[PDB]
Amino acid sequence: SMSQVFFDVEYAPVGTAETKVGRIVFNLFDKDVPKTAKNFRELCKRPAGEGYRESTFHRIIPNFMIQGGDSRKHDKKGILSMAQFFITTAVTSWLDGKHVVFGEVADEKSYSVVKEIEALGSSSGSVRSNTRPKIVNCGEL
Amino acid sequence: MSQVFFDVEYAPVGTAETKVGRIVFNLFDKDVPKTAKNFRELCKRPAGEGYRESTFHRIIPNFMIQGGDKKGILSMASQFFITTAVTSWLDGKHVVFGEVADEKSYSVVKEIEALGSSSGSVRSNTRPKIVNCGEL
Repeated sequence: SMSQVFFDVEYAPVGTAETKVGRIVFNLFDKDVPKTAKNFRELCKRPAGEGYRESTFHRIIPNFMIQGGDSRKHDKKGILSMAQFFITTAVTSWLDGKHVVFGEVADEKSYSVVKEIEALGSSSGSVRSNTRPKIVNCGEL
Repeated sequence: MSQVFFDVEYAPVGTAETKVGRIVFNLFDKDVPKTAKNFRELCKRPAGEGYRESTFHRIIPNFMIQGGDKKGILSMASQFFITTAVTSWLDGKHVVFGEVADEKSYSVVKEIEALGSSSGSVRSNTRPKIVNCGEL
């Protein structure tokens, strides 16, 4: 309940052939959403093939999102939204106000890694890299 | 049922000369009448009270323009997301009320997006400005 969780992610940054392993550390909100944070921690610890270790990032959009742990043409043409207005030209329909927020990237180095990984995506969320980013380790710090 | 437009003044990335590009939108007035009405009203108000003379404050290349602290949020829809932009939309509401109407308009949007940065900070010392707005 008090520990941070981390992902070690293997990926080849944009413009290079060589893979690296970058760490993303997260602060979880176990007090706010105990069952959701608990499930994540449990999935982090399970053996490769049953949890997050050895899973990959399926959809990635630069400067926006990474999706792991598992219309578009219209969104890409330009959507106007009110929240202040926004014009978006990347896939946004997956952002439906129904998510359960359960943590946050903890530090600047981790945030840099997230940005680096996000650069491997595209407006549709399709991963451009040949090397699909893979979680090679996960655990608690 | 009319389309609405913005004429936006900006200098394309890497150039000093400003141009005016038009972005035309189709609004979904039947889906969300009150939201579309508010936008149309603000389009028609005088500068200082409406969109005319307002600027685009945050812009991300190939992704977003926003008008009218870095954080990476972790959320669940075992599927999880790490989101670093428009994070309020994860568990907060946003109302889709329109679309960019045509290819020329889309090209203008793309040009304007190019003036942003990864953080959303506008690179240019002069923000893109809505010089005219109205209905077609």
